[PDB]
Amino acid sequence: MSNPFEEYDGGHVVLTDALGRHSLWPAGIAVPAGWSVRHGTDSREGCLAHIEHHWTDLRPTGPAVERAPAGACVHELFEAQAARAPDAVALLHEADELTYGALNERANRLAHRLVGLGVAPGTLVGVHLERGFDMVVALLAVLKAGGGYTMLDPQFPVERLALSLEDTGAPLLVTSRPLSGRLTGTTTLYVEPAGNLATGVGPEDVACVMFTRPKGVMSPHRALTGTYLGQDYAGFGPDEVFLQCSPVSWDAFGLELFGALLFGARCVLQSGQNPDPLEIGELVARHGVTMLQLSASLFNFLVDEVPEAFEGVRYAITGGEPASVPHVAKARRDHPALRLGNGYGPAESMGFTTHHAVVAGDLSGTALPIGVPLAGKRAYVLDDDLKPAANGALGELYVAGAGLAHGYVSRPALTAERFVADPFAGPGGERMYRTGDLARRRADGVLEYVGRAD
Repeated sequence: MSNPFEEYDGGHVVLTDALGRHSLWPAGIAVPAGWSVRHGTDSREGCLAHIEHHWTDLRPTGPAVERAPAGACVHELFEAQAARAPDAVALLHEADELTYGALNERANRLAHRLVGLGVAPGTLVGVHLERGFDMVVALLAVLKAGGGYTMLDPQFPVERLALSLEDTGAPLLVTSRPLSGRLTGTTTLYVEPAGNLATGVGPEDVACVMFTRPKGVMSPHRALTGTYLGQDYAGFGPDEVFLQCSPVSWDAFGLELFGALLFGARCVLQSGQNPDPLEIGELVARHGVTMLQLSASLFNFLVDEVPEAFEGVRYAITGGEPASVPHVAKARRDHPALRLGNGYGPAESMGFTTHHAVVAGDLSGTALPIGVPLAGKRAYVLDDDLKPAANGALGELYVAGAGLAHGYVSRPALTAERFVADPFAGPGGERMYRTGDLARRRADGVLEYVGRAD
């Protein structure tokens, strides 16, 4: 295939929407509704230069909407759970437990300190902490203070963390006494009743910046709540026990943490920065873990080498890379009560954009389908002309809806070339994210992952 946002004969144009977002657009393709040409027919480099110069702030800033922003923020939903059951266990780490009330208390004490240091909506904070209670207190406090957090995974080299922190422009860093001195030049604080804060944060405000050159996907509260609330791909509730084992700086993190905290569920934190298969098996048995979210390779290893990591587990969801159907089939045979799901999506569209609930018929095949979009999200299979691919035909996958990031912090050109105008959307200007993935939509509407656009 040959993408029109990378190579187009007719030239390029720069589009703008009511919220001042910029989009690169091929000159010969009709301007979508809610979008207007800001920079005339020019070279792709010339268009990208204009965006790099004019688009200084990625956060949406335009006229006020009729309908006031729907929904509560991440921390507000957490606060209602702390109020409802303060004595209920929120976090488990090694032999220690942290209730909902104690977690909320600790996070409020730190949030008040953050406010005193200049944290407010529109401010980002770096969190350079190992996996444990402090990591949660830190990010919850950042959210409570109206700011957005960025997880700085301590397994990574200092240079990579320093670059990521530099890119966010965060004027504050939350770290620990052992990690002290690794990251320099940014004002640093440590983690040491108070009461909940009322800061004026709203769902469109930045909640996080995710880093996998560094690429910081910055996402509002609604991208997180839109992924965890009003969804049925896994069981959510206070009787659930999630395992936070996935890397902290990427998008699978939120499901394990927020999917539990917004519902009053227990969250087991794994020691170590990377998913540890042997530790996972032990943690499932110790705490009665009800849901596992695993990369395809982790899932395959556990299925074969640590099958008891699935004992008592209600849902197992495969992510990232294409699934191994023989391993999915093996899990079904060994664990008959286990519900299996295959999740798909880039971090730019938050956690899963699409999900497929595994059925008996899928096991006879060679690949697992990526499924159907989550409620409030959408997925298109388009050709080089941004036209829907013929049913069954190959095309590039574009994702849209509630999970969309504002963009790549400090990289408006890279943003404008990936978070493009949506040509299917109503009078209001919407965006779609080009995934770089090739897919096909089968007769029943189920998506199938093919490969990379290379």
